[PDB]
Amino acid sequence: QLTEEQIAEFKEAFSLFDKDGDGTITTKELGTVMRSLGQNPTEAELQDMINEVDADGNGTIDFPEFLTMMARKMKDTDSEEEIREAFRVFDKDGNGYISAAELRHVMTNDEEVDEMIREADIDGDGQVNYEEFVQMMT
Amino acid sequence: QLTEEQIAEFKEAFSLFDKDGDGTITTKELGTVMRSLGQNPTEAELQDMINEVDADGNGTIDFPEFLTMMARKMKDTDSEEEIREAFRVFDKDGNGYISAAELRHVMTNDEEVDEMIREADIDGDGQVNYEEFVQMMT
Amino acid sequence: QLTEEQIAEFKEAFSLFDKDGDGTITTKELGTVMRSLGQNPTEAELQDMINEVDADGNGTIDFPEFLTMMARKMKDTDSEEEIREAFRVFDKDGNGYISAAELRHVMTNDEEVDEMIREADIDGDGQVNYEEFVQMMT
Amino acid sequence: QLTEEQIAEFKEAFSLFDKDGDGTITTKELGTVMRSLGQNPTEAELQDMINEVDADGNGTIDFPEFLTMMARKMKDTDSEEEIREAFRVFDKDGNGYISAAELRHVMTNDEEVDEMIREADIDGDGQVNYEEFVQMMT
Amino acid sequence: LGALRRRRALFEKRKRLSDYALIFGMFGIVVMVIETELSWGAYDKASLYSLALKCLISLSTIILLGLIIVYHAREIQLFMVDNGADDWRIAMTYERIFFICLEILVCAIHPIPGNYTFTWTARLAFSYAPSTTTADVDIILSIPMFLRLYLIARVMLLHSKLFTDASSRSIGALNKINFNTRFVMKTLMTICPGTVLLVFSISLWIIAAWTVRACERYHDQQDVTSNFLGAMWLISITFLSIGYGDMVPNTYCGKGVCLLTGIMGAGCTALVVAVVARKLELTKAEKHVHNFMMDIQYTKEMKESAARVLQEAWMFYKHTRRKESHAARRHQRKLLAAINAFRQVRLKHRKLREQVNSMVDISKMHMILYDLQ
Amino acid sequence: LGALRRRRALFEKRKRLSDYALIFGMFGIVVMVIETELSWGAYDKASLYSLALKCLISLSTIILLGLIIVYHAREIQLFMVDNGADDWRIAMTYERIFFICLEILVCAIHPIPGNYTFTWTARLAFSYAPSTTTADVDIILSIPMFLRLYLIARVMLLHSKLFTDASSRSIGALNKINFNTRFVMKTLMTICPGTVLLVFSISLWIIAAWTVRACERYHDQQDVTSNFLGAMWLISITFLSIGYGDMVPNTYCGKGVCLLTGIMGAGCTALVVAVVARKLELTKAEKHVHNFMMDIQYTKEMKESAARVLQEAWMFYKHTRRKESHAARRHQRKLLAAINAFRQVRLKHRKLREQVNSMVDISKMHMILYDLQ
Amino acid sequence: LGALRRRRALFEKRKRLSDYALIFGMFGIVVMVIETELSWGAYDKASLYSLALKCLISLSTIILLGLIIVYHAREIQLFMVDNGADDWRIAMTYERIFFICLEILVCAIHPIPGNYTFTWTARLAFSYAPSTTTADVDIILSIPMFLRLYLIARVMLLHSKLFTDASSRSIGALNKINFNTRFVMKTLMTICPGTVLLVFSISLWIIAAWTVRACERYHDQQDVTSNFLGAMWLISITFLSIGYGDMVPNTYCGKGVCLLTGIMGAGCTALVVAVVARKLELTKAEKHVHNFMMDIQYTKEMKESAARVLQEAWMFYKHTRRKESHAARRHQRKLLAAINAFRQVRLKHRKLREQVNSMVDISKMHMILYDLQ
Amino acid sequence: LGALRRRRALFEKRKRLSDYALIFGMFGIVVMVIETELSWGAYDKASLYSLALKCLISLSTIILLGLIIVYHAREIQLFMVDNGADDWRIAMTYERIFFICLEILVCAIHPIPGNYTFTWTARLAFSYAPSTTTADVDIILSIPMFLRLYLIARVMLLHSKLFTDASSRSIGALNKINFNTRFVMKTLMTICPGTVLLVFSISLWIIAAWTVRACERYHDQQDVTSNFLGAMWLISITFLSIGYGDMVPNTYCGKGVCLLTGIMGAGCTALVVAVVARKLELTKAEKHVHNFMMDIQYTKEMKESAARVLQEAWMFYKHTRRKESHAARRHQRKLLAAINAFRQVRLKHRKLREQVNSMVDISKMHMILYDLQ
Ligand SMILES: [Ca+2]
Ligand SMILES: [Ca+2]
Ligand SMILES: [Ca+2]
Ligand SMILES: [Ca+2]
Repeated sequence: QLTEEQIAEFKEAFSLFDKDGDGTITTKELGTVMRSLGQNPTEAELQDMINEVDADGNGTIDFPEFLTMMARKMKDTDSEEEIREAFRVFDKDGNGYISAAELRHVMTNDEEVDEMIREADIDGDGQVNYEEFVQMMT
Repeated sequence: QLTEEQIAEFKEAFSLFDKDGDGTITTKELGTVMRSLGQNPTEAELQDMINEVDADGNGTIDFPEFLTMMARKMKDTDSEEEIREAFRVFDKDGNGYISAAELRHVMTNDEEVDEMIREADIDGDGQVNYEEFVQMMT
Repeated sequence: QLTEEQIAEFKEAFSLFDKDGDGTITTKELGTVMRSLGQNPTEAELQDMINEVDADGNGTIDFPEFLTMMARKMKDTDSEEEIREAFRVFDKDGNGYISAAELRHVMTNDEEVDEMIREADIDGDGQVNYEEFVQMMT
Repeated sequence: QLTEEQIAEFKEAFSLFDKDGDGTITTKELGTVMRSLGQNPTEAELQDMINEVDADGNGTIDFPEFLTMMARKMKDTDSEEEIREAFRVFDKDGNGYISAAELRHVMTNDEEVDEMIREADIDGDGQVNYEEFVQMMT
Repeated sequence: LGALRRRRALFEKRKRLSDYALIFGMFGIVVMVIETELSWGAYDKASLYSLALKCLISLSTIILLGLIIVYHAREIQLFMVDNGADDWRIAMTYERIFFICLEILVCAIHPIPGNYTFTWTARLAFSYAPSTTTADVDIILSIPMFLRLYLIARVMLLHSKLFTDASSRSIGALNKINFNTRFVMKTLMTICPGTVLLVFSISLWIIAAWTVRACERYHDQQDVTSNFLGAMWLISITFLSIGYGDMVPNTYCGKGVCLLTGIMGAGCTALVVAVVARKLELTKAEKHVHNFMMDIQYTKEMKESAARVLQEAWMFYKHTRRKESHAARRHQRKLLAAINAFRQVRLKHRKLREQVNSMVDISKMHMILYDLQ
Repeated sequence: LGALRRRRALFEKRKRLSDYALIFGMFGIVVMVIETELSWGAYDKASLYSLALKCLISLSTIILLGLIIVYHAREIQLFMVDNGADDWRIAMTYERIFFICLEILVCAIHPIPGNYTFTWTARLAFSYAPSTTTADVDIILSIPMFLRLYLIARVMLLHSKLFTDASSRSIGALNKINFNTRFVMKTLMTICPGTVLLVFSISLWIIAAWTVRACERYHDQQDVTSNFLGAMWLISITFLSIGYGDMVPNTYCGKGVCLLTGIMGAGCTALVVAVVARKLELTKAEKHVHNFMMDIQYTKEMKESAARVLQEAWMFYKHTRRKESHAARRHQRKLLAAINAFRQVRLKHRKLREQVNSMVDISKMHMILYDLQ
Repeated sequence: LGALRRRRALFEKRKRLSDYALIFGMFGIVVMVIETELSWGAYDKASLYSLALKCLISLSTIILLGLIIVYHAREIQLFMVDNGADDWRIAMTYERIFFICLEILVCAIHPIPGNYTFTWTARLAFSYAPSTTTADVDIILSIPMFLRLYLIARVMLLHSKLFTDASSRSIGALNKINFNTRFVMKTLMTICPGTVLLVFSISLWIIAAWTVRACERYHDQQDVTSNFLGAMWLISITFLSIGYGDMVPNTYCGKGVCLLTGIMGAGCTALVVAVVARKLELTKAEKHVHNFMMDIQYTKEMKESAARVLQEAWMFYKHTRRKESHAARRHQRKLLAAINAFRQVRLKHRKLREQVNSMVDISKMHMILYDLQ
Repeated sequence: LGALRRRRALFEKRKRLSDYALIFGMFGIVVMVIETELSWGAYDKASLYSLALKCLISLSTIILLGLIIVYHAREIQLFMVDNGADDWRIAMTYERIFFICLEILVCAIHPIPGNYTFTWTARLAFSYAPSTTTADVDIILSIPMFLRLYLIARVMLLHSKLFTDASSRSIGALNKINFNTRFVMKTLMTICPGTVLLVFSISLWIIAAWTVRACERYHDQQDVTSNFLGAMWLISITFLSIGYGDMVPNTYCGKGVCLLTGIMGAGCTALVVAVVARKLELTKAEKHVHNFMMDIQYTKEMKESAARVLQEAWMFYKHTRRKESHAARRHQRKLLAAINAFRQVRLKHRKLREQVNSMVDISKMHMILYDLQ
């Protein structure tokens, strides 16, 4: 486990994100912190970015989830975020499933991409999802 | 009377102030010209400044009245405006009549001011008005 | 006909103006593209500028009409636009028909202008329209 | 008592804060003076800062109260304001009473603070108020 | 309305008299330059050509001073018309009388006909050796003749359109604008700031170079600062504050002119840089087109950058499963570089959206307020 | 209220003591300059005129140090009144004691009566030859007497109206403004920035020129940098960072003064340019009049530019139909040029409307919000 | 649509001809530099190596002038396509013909084969001694060959993507943007202003240094300004307007080049400083993070500053009641300093909130207007 | 969470190794300066004191290179922890390997023990005379030891609080901020821009002055540029771009250092002026107090200016009716001047209201929008 000073500084950051001190980061607190930083996050994006690290799905970020997020964000570059962004920009239709037509389209900027599709479709659902994309990335 | 070129240029200025070309400067045209110049004139001030040169009192500025206003405003400094402003700043109460108390007050920034009041009250109404002020100024 | 690369780049421009990809430039798409460029076009001006090149009059700009507009706008200076603007500034009343009085007025900034009117009134309607103006210009 | 020139200049300042000249500084006049200075004071803060020097509690600032405030504010640094601000920042809960837990907390940035509490609780109410804080400060 | 006709008549006379004052003011300067150049080698100060040419400057100064006197007599009459005065003495203030005498004194300095000489001693530069020469007295009177260039500013103001137009006067009156020589200067620096600074710099270049050569021809026997082309280089390097090199003036006249050039060049170069800086800046309309095309470029770059992320990731996964080590390691290094490159273009795209929203901030505010109406 | 009367009484004494400290501070400097100039040629350091004049500086320094001691004794009493202290020792901090001793040390440096000499060796410029002279010891004590000019800043602050006015103090208190020597400096640079920079530059010009000449009169036997008029040129060219020319100081005192002039002139010229740049900029009211008259000018230009478009087009059409070739070709070239000229004025007019709307953006916002009320 | 195909075909030919004009334009310059360097010591002007190398420049000039003629013949045809003209004479204006002849004159200056000499007399710097030498006539023709660098700007414009892209043309047309050589210059100064200024400064550094050395090798017998490494130092110090030192040119060719370097360096350095100043400025996103962390720092500082206020106040009260005088006095001095320090951090925190609200002003305005919808 | 503990452990080792690299990096520089100064006059290069002191630099370079190798071995391990790599080869890129070798090459340059000499020939300034001397080979190796100052920037970044704080990292992550050496530079130029520029200028002053003196002691036999106090003056005047005077370097090492000083001083002075300009500018809170007191001053001036208008008008009317001519004329001149003075204060008051409304524009907008809620 982390040392005393690291735990203290991570608790300081958590309390910075937790105004009321109830121990969980409500989406309102994250929204007001982001607005204090000059950003204008909508409720949909706020909820989407608060459930990225919400492991238990209760709708709030407790201390272990914040610690995991910090472990993800302490490094200069996070591979998970970049892979997610690449998958997003691949998905032109925005449905969460990159079709074979989009896979062909993103290369023109035949057999190789077909092999990629064959080896990426782990569940055999006829398409590629985010979990398959990150499995292929690693 | 004025020459041809002077009349032409004064008509050009009048048409600049007269958008519709009806021959009279409605207060709306003066207001929109002033607003085009970055000023924000209220309706009360607009009407007050449009009847300063309105000789006939019809509520609009025809060509002779505009010519008189231009003759007043072509010089670098107009004495009438400065005398009017001095009378205004003298009138602290804003009723249009400068009382003897205000006349005494504006000097501290006895017999002489009493003589001024005696020789300025031409109509003997017990006070000093704008016409008496301009008579004393000239 | 145009080569493959020119057709591809013109299709790229058309798709830039055609967000939904339906194949026609609705006035809403042109309006949002113009607003993205800092302009504030009203609906009347938007419709007026979308029917300038709308040959079939269906209310939308298909690919051939966009190609014609691009052929008109690829050159540094377009003579049609300048002739149209000259005709517009000639038309003080804004009714689309430049009267003989306006033709006389725009020269003071007699027989020659009468000859111009006689040789420009091709249909003999007693006045000059835009088609007569462009016929005289060419 | 003060000399004639000092009284005159303090009356000039008071009349600067007293637009209507009724002899008392209504909270509206203080608010409009502060707004003229670029500040945005709420009604609650306005009332709170107008009763700081309001000795008689009538809700308005007369000339003696303004003179006392000026005597407090003519010096470069006023000790009362700084002691009040220190007490305020000590009071995290904002109830006006600094608890022993807050006294312990503000030192970590045992017997000594207990002695401070014992010698500061003059009335023996189990806590420390603003009057006790200023008594300890002096 | 009667004073409107008289005011225009008096202004036309003032404009006409200011034009003839510049004709005779510049004529005396030109003849002074011709006479100064020719009196050095062509003839001497005891020649009849020097008497004839210096009588032209003297005669032109008599006419120039007559035009200055009459011009100020018209300004007295215009003062009486504007201020409703009937006595000319009411216009005579201390500031007016001082400036009337100042213009006469400035315009009355010229080389008087006749040969008078004075002893001029100067300390040579870089050698600190005295050099005594018998110089003419017309050199200390020729240089002040360049002070007649103030009539150029008078002609510029009196020939300006907004100074007398009945439309600019009416519009300016509503906005309480003062139409003086300073307003004309400010409008010139906004319409054509480059032309004003370029013309001033070139005019100062020729005048200062000639003044340096004219003053430093008596104490220069080596054709260093007495050469016109060597004096133009000295004036230019002092203008740019580079230095003096070996062209250090031997006389305090040339040192004073070089000091004046350095002061003017300290501000002229800074103003020129500001003009160029605001001339290389994209306008609001041109910035929207640049941002629109940059956005399309960044969107296309993000498609190819993310495609490289997946292309390297698949090759890395393929080689790892295919029992390949050196190839898988190489494509993992490429995958990390592709992820970094994809992040970089994603961040520079995000900065562009921030810039686009920053400039399009108040225009969107207007649209919302229009909707509320 | 009792401390209000005492605070004003102590401030009046402080203002009175600061005035007399400047009277005796500047008197010692003036007598030092007189004695330094006359001790060179008029008499020698062993004369009774040098003893009498150096006893005037010494006597004025005794009085000046007495006024500094008493002034700081008033600041101790004002500290006790403001801070509610009854013991003078509570005011004695390390920073206060250091600055009290610093002022005494600065104000106690003056030429002591009596003739003492030291050996001054310097390396001549451009020849690198040593020059040993027996210099007086009063030259190394006369230069530091110019450090008494800090009393000018003390007098300026204590004579400032907003430093003690009961109206500025009350208004400043509401806005949490600190009325110190830095606030007075910032208000001076906003009210009269040109006057402050001009007075400072002229005062530095005379003082630095005299210091250079005073230090470089012992090692200058050719009247190069020892001349006052040749030292004013050196200070000015170094101020503008032009160069040194042949006026390179022979002593490290003159090199240090020239270095100080270069540092001050690096910023003074840049600040002066900024003042002039913001002085040549049209105000908001004057820009609206300029834009209004430009709009009328462009509308008239578009009428004549489009009239030329139709005039050339008709002539081109007439000649083409009239079986004319060379004339029709010539008027087609004119028609193309007329169309280009019409487009140019149309584009420069469009840029003016964009500029007009850019400046009139938030004023229109206020009008809409007023309507919604 | 037919003219769309022809316009693209003519633009491809123009781009191809501008590339070959730069190939032969730069080849002649390179051979000129090689021939100039080798004709000094390697061989003489009467050698067959000088005839062979000067016949390469002459042959490349014939081909270069042919490409300039053909390129302008393509611009005539593109003018006819764009303007709907069928006769080439309609394109022939006075401005076009003048610039066609200007390019030919510029590109036709080169060292003609054959040995011709002229007498070159110059005045040596710092000694003012004449130096007469028999110089070749190819040195006055080699320097103007650097004027062929205008073809670089032509190639840059013709190879630019937005100059011909059908997307930038359509977007620019909606915004009435003119795509000319000035628009490309403005976009280069916004995308990569540092790279443009750095490349220009380095290119000017080598070219000006070589021109100075080439001109001042005939009259320099001491390897001062004739040395390439001593000419690079002279160009750099003149670029920064430091001075000349002992590197004052002996010829007016080297004085003119140094003058050109001083003019370019006066603006290039000012533009570079502006680029660096805007590069060290925190962006809007980075300023919000800095302000957020500063706010947390100031809140923590206010807790420790007020804790010191109470800590010293209690010690002062304890010692005062405990019949202690020297200790109570010392802790009262500390209490006053703690109160001043607490006030200072409180004021610098208040300034931070003012800065935070100043930057977050229009974003909050947008949120309110969205709520009203 | 496991990599969080390892990342902090590896960062502490990196910070510890960067501190010891600066200890041994600066120690070698200090011993180099001591050995260079003493090897000139105290002893010779064949002494055992030179061998002992140059063995200290050599020994410290071995330890310094060991700390550089280990520090980069920690960066490899931190790369593996951050990027989830298990093989060290995946971290080895071309850019990383090049910079690892670059640091080793920079830090391995030092005076090798042993006496080796080379022939140094330079051209003397202002005389152009060759000067051949047998110089030690340790002077060309001592100067590059100042390139070890890059470790100062490494220590500054690694000791920075926001580089590792878990609060700044979380806040910066939400705003997509990159915490690199450039972000630390930008925050330093916003917090303390004056301190950064002052420390850099003073540090460069001592280092450049010592480098100039160290290089120009072999070819200077007149104590001109070999003097430390004469080299500090040369560096300062070149920093301010004043000139060189007689202090023109005799060696290309001193010319290169002076060129570097001129480039750094061209931007450092411009940045310093910008810092001072924004430091003399009144804040928003201080401008409201200044405008409030100016408004009260102008209102009082308008009362006295209009009172003079009526006072002179009444006296003029009284004298006119009292059959007085010279007195009435005099008071009519005063009445006109009083009217002009009243107009001037009225116009400068109107300008103040315009300035007050211009600054208070968006704050009033917020109040209106709050009311609509
Ligand atoms: Ca899909
Ligand atoms: Ca009244
Ligand atoms: Ca019509
Ligand atoms: Ca509490």
